[PDB]
Amino acid sequence: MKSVITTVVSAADAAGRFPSNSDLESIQGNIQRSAARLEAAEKLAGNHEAVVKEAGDACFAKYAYLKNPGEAGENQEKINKCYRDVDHYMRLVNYCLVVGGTGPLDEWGIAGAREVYRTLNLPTSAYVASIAYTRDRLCVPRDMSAQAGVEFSAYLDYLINALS
Amino acid sequence: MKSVITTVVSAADAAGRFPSNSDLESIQGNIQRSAARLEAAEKLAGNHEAVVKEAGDACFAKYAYLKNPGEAGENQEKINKCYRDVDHYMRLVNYCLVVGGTGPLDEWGIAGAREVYRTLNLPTSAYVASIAYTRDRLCVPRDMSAQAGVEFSAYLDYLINALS
Amino acid sequence: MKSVITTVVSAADAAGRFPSNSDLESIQGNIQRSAARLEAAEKLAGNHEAVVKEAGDACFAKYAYLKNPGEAGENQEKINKCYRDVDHYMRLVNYCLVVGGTGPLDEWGIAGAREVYRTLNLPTSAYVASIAYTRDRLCVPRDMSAQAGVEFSAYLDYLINALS
Amino acid sequence: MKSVITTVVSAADAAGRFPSNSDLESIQGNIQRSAARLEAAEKLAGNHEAVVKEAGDACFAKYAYLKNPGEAGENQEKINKCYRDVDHYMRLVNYCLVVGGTGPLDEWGIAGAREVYRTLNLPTSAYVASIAYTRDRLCVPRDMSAQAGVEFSAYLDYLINALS
Amino acid sequence: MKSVITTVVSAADAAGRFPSNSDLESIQGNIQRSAARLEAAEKLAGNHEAVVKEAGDACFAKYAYLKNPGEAGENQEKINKCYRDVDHYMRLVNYCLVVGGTGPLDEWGIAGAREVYRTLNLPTSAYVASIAYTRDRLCVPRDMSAQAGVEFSAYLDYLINALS
Amino acid sequence: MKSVITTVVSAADAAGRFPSNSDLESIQGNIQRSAARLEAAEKLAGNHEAVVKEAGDACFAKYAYLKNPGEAGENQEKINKCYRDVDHYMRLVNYCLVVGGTGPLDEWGIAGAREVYRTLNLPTSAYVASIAYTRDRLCVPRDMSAQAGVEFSAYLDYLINALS
Amino acid sequence: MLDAFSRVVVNSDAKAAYVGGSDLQALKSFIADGNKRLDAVNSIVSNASCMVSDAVSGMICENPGLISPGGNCYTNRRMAACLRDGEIILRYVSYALLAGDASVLEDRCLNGLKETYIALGVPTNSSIRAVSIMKAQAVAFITNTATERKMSFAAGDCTSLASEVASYFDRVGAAIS
Amino acid sequence: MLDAFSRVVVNSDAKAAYVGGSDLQALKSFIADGNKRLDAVNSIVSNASCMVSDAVSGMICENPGLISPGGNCYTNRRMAACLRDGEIILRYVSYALLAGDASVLEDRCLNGLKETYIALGVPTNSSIRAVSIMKAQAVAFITNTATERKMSFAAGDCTSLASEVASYFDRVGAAIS
Amino acid sequence: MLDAFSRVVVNSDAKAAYVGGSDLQALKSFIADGNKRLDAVNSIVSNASCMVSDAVSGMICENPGLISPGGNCYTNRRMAACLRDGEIILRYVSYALLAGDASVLEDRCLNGLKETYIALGVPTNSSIRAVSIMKAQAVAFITNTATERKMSFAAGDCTSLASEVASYFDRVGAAIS
Amino acid sequence: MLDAFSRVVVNSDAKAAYVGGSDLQALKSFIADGNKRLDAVNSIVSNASCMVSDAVSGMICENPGLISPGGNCYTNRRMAACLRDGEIILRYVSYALLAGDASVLEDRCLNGLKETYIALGVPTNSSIRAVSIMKAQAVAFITNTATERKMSFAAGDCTSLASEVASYFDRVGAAIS
Amino acid sequence: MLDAFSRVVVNSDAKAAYVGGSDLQALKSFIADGNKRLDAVNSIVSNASCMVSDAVSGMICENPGLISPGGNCYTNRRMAACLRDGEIILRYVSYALLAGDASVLEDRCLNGLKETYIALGVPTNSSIRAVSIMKAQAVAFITNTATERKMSFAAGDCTSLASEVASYFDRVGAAIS
Amino acid sequence: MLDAFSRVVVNSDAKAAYVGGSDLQALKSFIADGNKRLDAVNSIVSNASCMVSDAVSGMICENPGLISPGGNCYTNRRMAACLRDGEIILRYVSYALLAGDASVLEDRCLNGLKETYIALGVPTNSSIRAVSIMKAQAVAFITNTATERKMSFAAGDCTSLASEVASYFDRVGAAIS
Repeated sequence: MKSVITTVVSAADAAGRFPSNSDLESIQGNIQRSAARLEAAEKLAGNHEAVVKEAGDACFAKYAYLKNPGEAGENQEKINKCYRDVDHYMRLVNYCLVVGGTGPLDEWGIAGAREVYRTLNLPTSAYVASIAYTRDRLCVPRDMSAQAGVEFSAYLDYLINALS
Repeated sequence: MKSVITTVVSAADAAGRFPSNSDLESIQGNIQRSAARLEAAEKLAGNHEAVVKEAGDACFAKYAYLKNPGEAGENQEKINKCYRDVDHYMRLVNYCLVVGGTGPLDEWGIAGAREVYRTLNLPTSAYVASIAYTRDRLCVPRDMSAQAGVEFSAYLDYLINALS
Repeated sequence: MKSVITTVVSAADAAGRFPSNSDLESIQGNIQRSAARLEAAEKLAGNHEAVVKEAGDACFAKYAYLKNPGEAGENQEKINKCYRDVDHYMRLVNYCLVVGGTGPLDEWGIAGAREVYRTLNLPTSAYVASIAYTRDRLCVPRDMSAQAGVEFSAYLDYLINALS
Repeated sequence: MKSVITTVVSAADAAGRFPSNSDLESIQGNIQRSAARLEAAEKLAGNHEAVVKEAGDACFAKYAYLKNPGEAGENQEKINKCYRDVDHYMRLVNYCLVVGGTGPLDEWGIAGAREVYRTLNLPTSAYVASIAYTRDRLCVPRDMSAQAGVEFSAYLDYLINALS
Repeated sequence: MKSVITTVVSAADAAGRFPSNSDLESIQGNIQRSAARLEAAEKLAGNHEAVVKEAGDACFAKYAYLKNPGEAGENQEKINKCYRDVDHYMRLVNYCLVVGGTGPLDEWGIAGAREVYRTLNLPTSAYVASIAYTRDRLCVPRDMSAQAGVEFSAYLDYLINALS
Repeated sequence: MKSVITTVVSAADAAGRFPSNSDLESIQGNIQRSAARLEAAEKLAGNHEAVVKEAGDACFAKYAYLKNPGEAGENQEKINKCYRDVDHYMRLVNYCLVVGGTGPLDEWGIAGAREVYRTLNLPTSAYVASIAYTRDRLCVPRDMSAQAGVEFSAYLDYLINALS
Repeated sequence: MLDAFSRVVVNSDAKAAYVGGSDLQALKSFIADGNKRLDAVNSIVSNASCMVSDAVSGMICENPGLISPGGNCYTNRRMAACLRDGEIILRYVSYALLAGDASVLEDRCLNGLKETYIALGVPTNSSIRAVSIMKAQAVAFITNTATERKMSFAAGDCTSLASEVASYFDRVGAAIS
Repeated sequence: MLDAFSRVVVNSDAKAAYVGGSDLQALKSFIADGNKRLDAVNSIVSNASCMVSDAVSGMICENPGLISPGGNCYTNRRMAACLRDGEIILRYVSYALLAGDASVLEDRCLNGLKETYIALGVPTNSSIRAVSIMKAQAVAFITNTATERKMSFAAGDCTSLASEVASYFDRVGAAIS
Repeated sequence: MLDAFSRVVVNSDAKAAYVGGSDLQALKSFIADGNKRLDAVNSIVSNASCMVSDAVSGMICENPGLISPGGNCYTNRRMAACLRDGEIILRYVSYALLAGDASVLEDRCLNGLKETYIALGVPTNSSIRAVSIMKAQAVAFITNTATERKMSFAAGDCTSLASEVASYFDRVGAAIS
Repeated sequence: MLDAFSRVVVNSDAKAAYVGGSDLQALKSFIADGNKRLDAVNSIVSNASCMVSDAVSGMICENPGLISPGGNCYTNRRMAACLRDGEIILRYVSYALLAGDASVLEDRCLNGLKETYIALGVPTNSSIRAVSIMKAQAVAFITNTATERKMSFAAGDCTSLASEVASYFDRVGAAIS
Repeated sequence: MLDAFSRVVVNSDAKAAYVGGSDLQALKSFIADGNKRLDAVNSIVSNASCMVSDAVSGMICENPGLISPGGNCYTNRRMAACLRDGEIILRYVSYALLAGDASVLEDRCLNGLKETYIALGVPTNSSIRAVSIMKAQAVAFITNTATERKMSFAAGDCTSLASEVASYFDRVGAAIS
Repeated sequence: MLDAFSRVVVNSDAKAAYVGGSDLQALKSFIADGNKRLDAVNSIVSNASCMVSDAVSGMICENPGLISPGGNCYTNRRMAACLRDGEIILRYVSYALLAGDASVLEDRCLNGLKETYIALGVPTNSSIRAVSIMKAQAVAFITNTATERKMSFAAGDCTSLASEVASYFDRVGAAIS
């Protein structure tokens, strides 16, 4: 699981050498900025039951052709496991918020991205379009501060750049 | 460019050894079956201006949401380069017909498949759906024989299994 | 054990990929030509007790100096194990007839060719001269057909090109 | 030349991947702490002509046997190139101050440490003893602050741990 | 070109290290024994025109069947290049006498031994039989001493063990 | 453990080939010179209790500053394990005398030379100075012969060239 | 490796016997239905991603035990694992079917398979569910008894091929056991 | 490799001079706008696939010469090539921007670049089109003058960063020339 | 590998639960003393060669059994071995202390450690002496209770860090057992 | 690499044209004499060691200049060299004959051949003697005009194969020039 | 590795004792017959291919069990194996004889020898036949009691060398057992 | 490689002539002073670290141009370079002296030496200073005209060895030029 701190111990493995000041101020930035990070995640857990019904149903507003069999949403059980899919999507962006590093992105969303729903015959275009609703869907004086929401935006758009 | 014959000379490179009877009957099967292969490709060149208007417009019958910008078919110039795209699609299946091997599939359609329209923001679901129209769209007593049409089907479905 | 069919599954291992039409007509040549192969081997088993007394004794007509000790044929037990040697020689050319591939040549006559009777102090010049009697010793209207006897010739002369 | 920033671009080479937040707060620590680093180096250049006459002459107070030939300090030209040696010693600790990373330590003082004066017949025990005078020879309310002098101590004692 | 001395400099390359007493007595044995080696080679040059007419014609006494074409000695020009062949045979054993090491054996008689006259259709059995005449054909009180003739025997029988 | 004889069997491993006359006179030099080697080692065992009190105490005459703690000879138990150190020093030069090769030098004094007392904070300058007393401290008409004492000198000065 | 054309040699030279007109009736009637095997195996390459998608989706249908959080196989890295861990053995049973011989699995992909999977901690009940339902779907897919995936063939009997593929499937099903 | 914090050392020890209060006014005013550089570079990682998609699609807009059949770059293997051949240098100019120094391109990705591309036969006019339109889009993208991609910042002047990224772009534009 | 910021995720997704305001009081009070951990760990990198020199010299102090001739560890090749065999685990316990997590030893350096050391024939009583006296010296060295090595800190309580490093030390002390 | 079945594709996509019923009369009449090519090439594998033995022995017949002492090729290491330096190109012209295409020599074995041979100091007059007499013997050996090596064929015309092998031989004969 | 000049050191430092005038009478009388060992070992290198040819031909003389079809060692690949599997240990017993010490076999070629041969399925009765008849021929070959291979020596007693080579032969004969 | 015992063969077979009693007076008088060469070369291995220390210290004596800051060779990495770049050619001229032949330098260490050093930017005037003062010290060191390093020899004439080592030194001195 990659963090910042995991990268510099593996940098000290790649050196095979001692912890110098490569380490000793990356953590002090987390004294400022991970303290400035954590406050979003309570409404991220607080909106987690309701961001699904805007985003996935706006992808139904995007993609509504799904009645025909041989396609993805031919029954409503497929639709409530779409809800189950995107449930763990913002649950994982809750996770790569609180670690900082892209490990829960990489090994847990991106390891198995480029081929999986290709073979499972599902497009990632809705997987990027629901999160494309949540691009600027944030309010930096009003939802939370301007000190972590653009980073929260950077979290789930590195996700989409990985998905694209 | 992979053929059957290319694989067995590289097998004779991987052996570093002489052409034995690993070679000497793979060509004799082409005396039967490549003679039983070539006859489709004249109507494949003969239908090449008309298989596009069934298949790509049936993918417009599949995917018709494209009016909004930020999506793929927001102008008609995108639609006639869809026509230009699938033009070279059945032109390449004309090519991997007449070689037999999957070289013009692999290095010329599959080298650059899994990521290219991912980054170019286009789904391969229509790229498989137009050819999913052309699955059983063939007539083995009536279009051509039953001795190459199932192989022609096998050509462009190995294409889709590669695309999926 | 190398055959034609073994080479193309290992070609599909070297690809790591699916059986395409690299395979699918090498077997159809065996529908023609292995059916045109099998008919020699009954008189090859039928002459197997008598091809030894022509070929090895013609190599005694070639090489008759063997009375002196420190040489190869200094007793008659060496001479009847010469008979035992060439027994398995045409038994192995019966084997690489019916597989087609050179596996029973390679791993079973050629793996251990260049050094073995070098260290066992025996020349391969008689090992090639007895089979050099059996070069054109065949009759393509009369012994068997002209469709497999030249291939039978090609079998045991690839053997000698391997021995030389 | 290793810095912190050099390690994370080579971490992004070892990933072969994009600059995430592995990078993006290691630099912000340099906004605090490299601003809290630079202020020592003017008196380090200001004392650079006088730290030699305390430290190297205290190593003469340590090691004064050097009159005999076949040893190191048998003439005074050896003694003023001792002065020339330690000149570049605190000049290099001025350098690995202002980069932060241990590159000017490693490739420029440690690459060629364990064997060089071994073959040049000089002990590193005086090379560690002069800097062992400069261990606690610092004043954190009085020379400079308590925010970089212990790090300055950590700089030239990682040097000695490398020398030992 | 391998000698004893070449092996120990390459041993000092394989060590990458200094000439110790691995070297320093292998040469002193050549002070004794290469001085005890050189005295044969003048009659080896002195008999060089006459050892051919005993040995190669005793191989004609061994192998006299050569009148038939498709074999080796079908004309007398083949017979005088047999003389030219064995000329350089005892010329090379003159050479690996005076170096001691097996370099002029290995790279100059053995590099290209196992396959060369195999493909050139010539047996090495006469190549070993002429030298098998010269096994005990030596006289240790009478031709030369007993201090180098057994080593001379060891020279050209390592040759035959290499040829076998 | 490297000897001369070990190097030529590993030369016959690096050849993968037979013992020729690369071997067969390196041993005959040991018939002369290892017989001319062994006679020193009885007084080397005979002086072994007294060469320590000249050499290590002359290194105390060299290096007498050791009263201060944080240095090496701050107690007399350090001084009698200096005696224990150099005990095994001339015991190992007794060993690389009687093998000839530098194996008991290399793997048993030099494997772990350049860094060991560096990290254990001890100079090798006294380790070379005590043996620098024993440079010409020998008597070639008078202690032993002139046929092995310069080689004995070469033994323990290759030791110092390794130590430097 | 080995073939049905090769294990007739390995028992022949185990006896030093002939290969010839004693097993030959099986040999020409092997290649009499070679086009029948080709009629089988292009149906197998048609929906291989649908084969492995049906296999993994039915595995979540009557088992929620893998997708339990903190379970065995509940991560997309591990669904990419039984992407691979299904598809490459589907490749290998296609290799056994094209060889006509079961000599290309236990040497090839089951070189101590389940011992490494127990070292990975893979529960065997999930595995035997996976190979069973892929067995039943593959015998449904060699014939033309799909939903509407009705490819064109020459009609007749082909149940020897069903006994062929099931023999490879309980060979792998026992060797994963 | 090297940095703006490092080339101040390499000219200092080229003189055996100090590093200290002579370049220090550039040094503290380097890190005064470090948050401004962070305000720049997260806009760069936002639409990197859109950056390379805009670059390659404009390259087919006013050049059809690559997509000519039998041309240079008309295969999807070669559009996957300038997928890579655009994106990894976008990674590298992001590396030069985070270092604040141009020491991570010509040693890193242009170790004899265009000589190998002429050995690949790549025409330079396509390359200079690619780096110029990616230059103009990247200076459009460090500021908030997009279509509607209006991220939130603290407002003010940031044109020193525009002179920064353009300097890296004609460094690569000359070294590909 | 893993971290204290990561094992809060691995038990969260073991429950499919949140990470958030239930462990958060440990989380902000983790990073409240991050400078305190930095105040600890630069004392650890100060005398690492003195740490391993003290460890090996005390091992010859009350054990002469290794330095017995024909013993286990009586050669300078083997004192170079427990040069390494001490220093790289000192590196690794520094890695566990900077991670704040014990996930970087048994996967990293104790992948079957003592089984290989019994294959090397290393006696365990020497090992438990080595890790114990390095444990007692490391808890003496995280605080400022040295001989005169009195570095400057901000004063106060830091015994949470002593319970931290001792937990890593009996984790390695049990896993070498 | 490439084939006669492949260079019909490389000029087709050089035009973006069809492959089909314009070169097809050459295509079916290529495979009409495929058994004729097989009737040729098993005569070539029959006496390959006799081919290279005839080539090198005729090279000493009307040239004694190589076997001059202190000459170019007068050592058995160098006769083992033109053992190889004949036989592997005999392998390669067999590869060009089985491909029906000259695309497997200059990319394969003549990647700067004679420049390296001039760096080895090989005189070209020996080389052109070698390839010419092996050319004349190979056109004698594809037909049944040997001494008594009279293999059985179906009789008729096969001089298109003679024009085939001679085209490969002056392609290598010019590219060694 | 080790020598007779080395195991006198390994027991000396096992006692911390001298090497000197206690084993010295064995030491000078070791090198007194060093020319006698050289008189032995050049007879061993004289007919090494005859040694291994005699060994394998006698193994087919009173054993036809290996050359049984479908037996253990009935293929020329396996006679090339006991070409090697005889000759390299003949090299190794020559190495033990030139060292004067048995320290170069079980570390060198018998590092778990027969366990790997049972993994190869080699029957031990063939092996003990091979090493015993090569033992009896090697003690016949160190002396001048051959057929007529009568090399010249200085005459006298050399049975110490016969006890030497037989000790190496039952050391390998027990360690293959 | 080659030797003085080998280049007498390479001109002999350049003529197809004998080696024997025409160069033999040089041959026995080569090995008559082989102990004289051994008397030379153990003086060379005595102070090799003193040889290279004298060479590099005199190079800083009358040249301060390398140790100029920002000069060529002013770093300890580059003094470790001409540690190597002196010592390994001292090894190589020891190899030429033990071979008695200059065939082990230009093939061995000067395979395009100075072209790579100009690619490294090494100034040749430093190099010719280095090889000249090491030449003058090595001819001082083969004889017993040191400071007090007075080894014991048998007295007499040995100036043939001085002409030997100087010939190797201007061979390397010209080939570095």
